[PDB]
Amino acid sequence: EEGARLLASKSLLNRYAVEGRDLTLQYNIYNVGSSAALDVELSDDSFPPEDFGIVSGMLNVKWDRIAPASNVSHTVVLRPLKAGYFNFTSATVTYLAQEDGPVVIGFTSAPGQGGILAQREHFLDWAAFGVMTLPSIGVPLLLWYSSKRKYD
Amino acid sequence: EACVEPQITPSYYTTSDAVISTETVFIVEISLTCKNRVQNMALYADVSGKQFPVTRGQYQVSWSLDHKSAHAGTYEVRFFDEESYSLLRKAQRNNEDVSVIPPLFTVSVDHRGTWNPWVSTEVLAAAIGLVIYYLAFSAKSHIQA
Amino acid sequence: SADTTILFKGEDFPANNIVKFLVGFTNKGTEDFIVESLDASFRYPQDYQFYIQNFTALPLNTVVPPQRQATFEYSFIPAEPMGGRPFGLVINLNYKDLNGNVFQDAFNQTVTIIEREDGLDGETIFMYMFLAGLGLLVVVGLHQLLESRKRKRPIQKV
Repeated sequence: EEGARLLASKSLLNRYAVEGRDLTLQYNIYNVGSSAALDVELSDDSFPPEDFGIVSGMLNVKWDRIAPASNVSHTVVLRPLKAGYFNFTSATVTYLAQEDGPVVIGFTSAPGQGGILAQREHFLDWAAFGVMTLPSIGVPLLLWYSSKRKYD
Repeated sequence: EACVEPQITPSYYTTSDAVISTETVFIVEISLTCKNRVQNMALYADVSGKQFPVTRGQYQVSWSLDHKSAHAGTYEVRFFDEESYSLLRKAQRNNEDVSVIPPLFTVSVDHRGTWNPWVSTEVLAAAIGLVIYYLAFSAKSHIQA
Repeated sequence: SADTTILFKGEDFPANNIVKFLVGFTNKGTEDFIVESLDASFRYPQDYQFYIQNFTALPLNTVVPPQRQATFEYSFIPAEPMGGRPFGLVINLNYKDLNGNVFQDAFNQTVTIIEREDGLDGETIFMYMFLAGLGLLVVVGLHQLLESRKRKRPIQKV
């Protein structure tokens, strides 16, 4: 009898979980009304094709079910290709309400950009970058200690 | 509706970096496709005495609590059907326990390992500038001797 | 199942709290309603004629057959502090035919918030102000105490 319809906004949770992490987009629903909605539509219209790849090509998922039994799929597995700057553009979640029929055009677009550098040559990236140069850390100290032992 | 086959698929939620970020919601996906035809009815989930607003099911129990106050995954969540919820609505004012009302069934959740990282994953990058203080001290020594 | 309803859960609104409204209108008219635009904006309650603040309204052009409903959401966060003053929130159905003219078929709502702090970090600013005031009063008091103590019996000062 009330509203509280789909609010599946894409948030900038981590931007770094593990090396080669594939984004697990998840959709949240919070509704208390006793009625039901039909003809779900999950479309990946606004996604970066260069940095994130969709599992089932162009995702166009139709569910048309309101039941605690189960759901078709809400765990979208975006598989990245290479390290760089990734943008969480948006995720299209429309509903073809059987009560009315026209598309409920709703997609949450956010300017969330994150950087993941090369894992092998954030934490692992910057750590590997810092530990890359070995001689500059030890050789000056080696010479200093040699001078100390020659003088002490 | 008797949970003849107790399908129990437990998976955890990343919950971002709850120590630094604010998106601290622990929503664990304990999938339970029991031998039931639960449809078009709000199967209410009472966990720790709290009735979660159930939408399209939830089977994903979502404790929207801070990590310091939600370092727990083991929870006994009772799933009540419409009649059981109606009975509970009147029994609760009578100081009646959750288990003395005819229930639908119960689910046990175990997701130890809450929140999994470092507090600051970016500010430590600027700490690499501290290594130049060693060469600065060496330059000060050069000024001295 | 469901009927027309507009709602906003919980009245615990902190300072400059963002309030969201969700409205689903059951169309009781004799024809499908095609709402081109919706009216939603905050302004001065007593004088609603002038538009102090124009809240953004996204075009929707929603089409609904009769006896059905469609849900739409809006979210407004009062930049200026406010409390105990509802605003208009008038619902206008902008349905137009091939003629090209829109007929206005129009209730109000409420909004309120308790103001404690605001800014990028309001709490630290208010704490700094309180500490500065306490420090100035304490330093004035101790200056007066030192002036009084480093003298004789302060009775002939008058």
